[PDB]
Amino acid sequence: QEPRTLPPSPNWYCARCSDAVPGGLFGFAARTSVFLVRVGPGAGESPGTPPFRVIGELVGHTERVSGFTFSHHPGQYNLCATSSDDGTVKIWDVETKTVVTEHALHQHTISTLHWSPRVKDLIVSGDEKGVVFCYWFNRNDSQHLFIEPRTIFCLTCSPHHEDLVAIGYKDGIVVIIDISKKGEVIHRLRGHDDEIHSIAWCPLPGEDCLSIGCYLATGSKDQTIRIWSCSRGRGVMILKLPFKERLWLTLHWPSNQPTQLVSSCFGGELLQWDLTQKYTLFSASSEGQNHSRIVFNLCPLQTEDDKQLLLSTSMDRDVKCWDIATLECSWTLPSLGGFAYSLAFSSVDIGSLAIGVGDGMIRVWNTLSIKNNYDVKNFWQGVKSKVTALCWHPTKEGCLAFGTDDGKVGLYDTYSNKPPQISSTYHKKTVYTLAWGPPVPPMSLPSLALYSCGGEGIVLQHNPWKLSGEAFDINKLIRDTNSIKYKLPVHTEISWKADGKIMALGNEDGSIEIFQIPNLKLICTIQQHHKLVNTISWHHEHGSQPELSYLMASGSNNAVIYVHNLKTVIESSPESPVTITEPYRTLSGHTAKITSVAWSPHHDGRLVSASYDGTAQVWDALREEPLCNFRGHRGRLLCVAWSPLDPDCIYSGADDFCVHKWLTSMQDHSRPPQ
RNA sequence: GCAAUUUUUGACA
Repeated sequence: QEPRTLPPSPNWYCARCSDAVPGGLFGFAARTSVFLVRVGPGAGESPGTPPFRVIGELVGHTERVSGFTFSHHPGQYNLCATSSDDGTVKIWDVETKTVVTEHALHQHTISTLHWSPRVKDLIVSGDEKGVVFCYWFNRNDSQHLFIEPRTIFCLTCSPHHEDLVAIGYKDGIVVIIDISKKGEVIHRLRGHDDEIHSIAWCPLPGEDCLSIGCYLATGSKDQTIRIWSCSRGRGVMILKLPFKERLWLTLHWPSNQPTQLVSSCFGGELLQWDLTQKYTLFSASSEGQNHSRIVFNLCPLQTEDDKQLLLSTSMDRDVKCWDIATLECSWTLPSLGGFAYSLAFSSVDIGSLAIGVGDGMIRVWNTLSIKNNYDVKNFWQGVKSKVTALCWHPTKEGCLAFGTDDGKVGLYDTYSNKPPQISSTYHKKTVYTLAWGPPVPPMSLPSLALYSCGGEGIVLQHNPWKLSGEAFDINKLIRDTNSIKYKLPVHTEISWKADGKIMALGNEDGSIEIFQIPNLKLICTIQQHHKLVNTISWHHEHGSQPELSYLMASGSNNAVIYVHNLKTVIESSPESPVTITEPYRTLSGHTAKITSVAWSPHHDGRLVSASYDGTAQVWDALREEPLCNFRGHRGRLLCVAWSPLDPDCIYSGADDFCVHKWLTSMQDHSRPPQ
């Protein structure tokens, strides 16, 4: 099949931090980057599914990207410009994703910028003190214009007149300045009394094309849209938004229908206004396709097959694409508002992928959905903290355990409209891991108990049918059974052998302990890692030889991954615990902490590892062979999960707020960077 | 959708 990305959420409260060029390509500022989305036939997506894909990222700003604008000049649609709280304006080439050139002319926080629609190399930027810079990127010239001591919110160069720029301020002031006359103010458009969010020029020049020079429209926090006459410097029309509610009021003035005007509205609803008169709501016949929070940016995009689309960004973290002909939602791209901490596929709902995210919502992605490549449901009730751990029930459909950074353990019925059940017992620290296993005493004295491991070092056994009851610290059983007097290690990982007969605990000191049912008799201690154990995974039971099921891979804060073979020690069932000090296999190549390892269900002994070194490595573990290295994340990987359907496909999540679905066969590098 | 949120996580172990 083919790669796919859930990207970070578009940035909020910026008058222009997204834009699109024909064909086409959509770009949106998110965090300190711009993410690029191919839209239309060029996307190369599965037939019958929405034609778009996230394809690249502009990396280099060191603080929030506040502004983004493409060059709309034929022959240079690949050029674009950004502004950032790092104080720079960068010019980029999207083909190579590199900085062409840049400036640091602004002495105050940049508000926005706009590529001249008329002058091929002109980018105009404005800051929160009211200073405007003109920048001609080819001659490397610039001009400083300090118009008014006033906080710029938005700026839009005229599409008709190369010298005229409209500027909108936090206090509701709107001016038109002439950049050839040292930024002289040509018009003061008085009327708004609160933030200007958007300025759109009429796409036709002249003032003989409207039922009541050039016309322009301004949208404001004051809940009105004003249309102005650029000859008489006065208002000619006021539109009042229909029903302190949130509002970002942005505009798009369609070229093919200049008597119409598109705006955002309360709640992120989109409206098409008839200027010859009043408004039509987008997606009126299924209102639920609308955004559910304020919309910030609207960007038209005409595909190479001449479909006229409109992309919208929103506080609700969805990017939506609208068919302007029908006012219907063509597709929705979901996005992530924090680290992708955890990934888990359900064994009983094929392709159902749960994602634990730092923004306090669980995503469930129906990855195999035929209608939609990003069929994602969001669960927030009872979550409300970073989701650091997940584990689907092994047999119960829709039953999902989750754990949070604040120590909470919960149980979701994802097929339902119900809030989750919360365990009355919390960990003191982050929930690292959840696993289902057979109950142990006193609980065993439900087919499966829920086990949770917290950062404080305790593993708890929860009864999924009595979560408001007490959870049990398994150390009490471990001590009893094994006659342990000493100070218990701090547990940092738990992993059940597939047969439910053997539990492995990883510890902060690097040790791995092997315990047997029914009473957790200690049969083995593995002393191989020298640092905290993050991840343990037992090989599946459906490989070509029974021996494979005794294989256990593990990763610590050191870079070297080990495989151990527990067949001898388990089958011997010793009456006093053995120590293993030698690995069955060693997998060297990463250069930082290993956060997660997972065996392919499709192969004998094929492992993928996620690392702080910013890569996922695929190994033929039994031959200690590095196969391929995925380098698509820009940050520390936190989780990895094999596709349950495709031997070639792996999903990974990182602290770059991204989930990538990628193919082992498409990777150029065989090993991690050295 | 029917919540909240001007959000966007120093590093070790």
